[PDB]
Amino acid sequence: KRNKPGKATGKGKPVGDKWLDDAGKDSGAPIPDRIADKLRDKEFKNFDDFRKKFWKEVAKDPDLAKQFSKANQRNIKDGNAPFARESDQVGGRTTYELHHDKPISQDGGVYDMNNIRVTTPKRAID
Amino acid sequence: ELKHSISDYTEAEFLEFVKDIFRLSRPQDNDLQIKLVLEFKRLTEHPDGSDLIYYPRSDREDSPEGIVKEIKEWRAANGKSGFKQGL
Repeated sequence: KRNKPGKATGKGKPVGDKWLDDAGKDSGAPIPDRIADKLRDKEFKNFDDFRKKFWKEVAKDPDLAKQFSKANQRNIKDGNAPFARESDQVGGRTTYELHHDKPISQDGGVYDMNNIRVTTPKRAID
Repeated sequence: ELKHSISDYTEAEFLEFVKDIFRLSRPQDNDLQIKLVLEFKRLTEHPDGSDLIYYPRSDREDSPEGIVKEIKEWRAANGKSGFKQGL
């Protein structure tokens, strides 16, 4: 589960200036490969801890951070998931979310960055 | 002596309110953040709602100052009640 500590693994995908845009389309967007490089063999307390550090790494990477408004840059600098556009929101769910692609089979599969997608709330459903 | 509509705010007061939103960016503040965003949407009644903050139009300043100016100009031009004037 999300609540058990473990180690992040995998490579992610190359990504460009339209990364965040893709998060709002079918299957969302991949973990960027350059962020995976920073998270790859680190130990996490839980998935929540992973998410927080993910967003913080997005903030430190100028070509991702530039994709967000100033208020959202503040969010991600603090490890808080950024606010989605009103059209991408689903009632209570206002922020970009992280979701797993494949059923979790093995120990530490919660932190396989090959199988995590960043999505709008609207695209989480699938 | 509580504020319920946007006419109860001076401009500087509503500006500070918007700055508060920008500053509530810590995960520990999510609940207050969403509540102030809701109240912002209710007070402004602007049709972009939260997008004024988080997905601003590109040809004005991406700041709480630019948000207040767009809200003032919008409410003006749709004959809606404005900010409490001066103080």
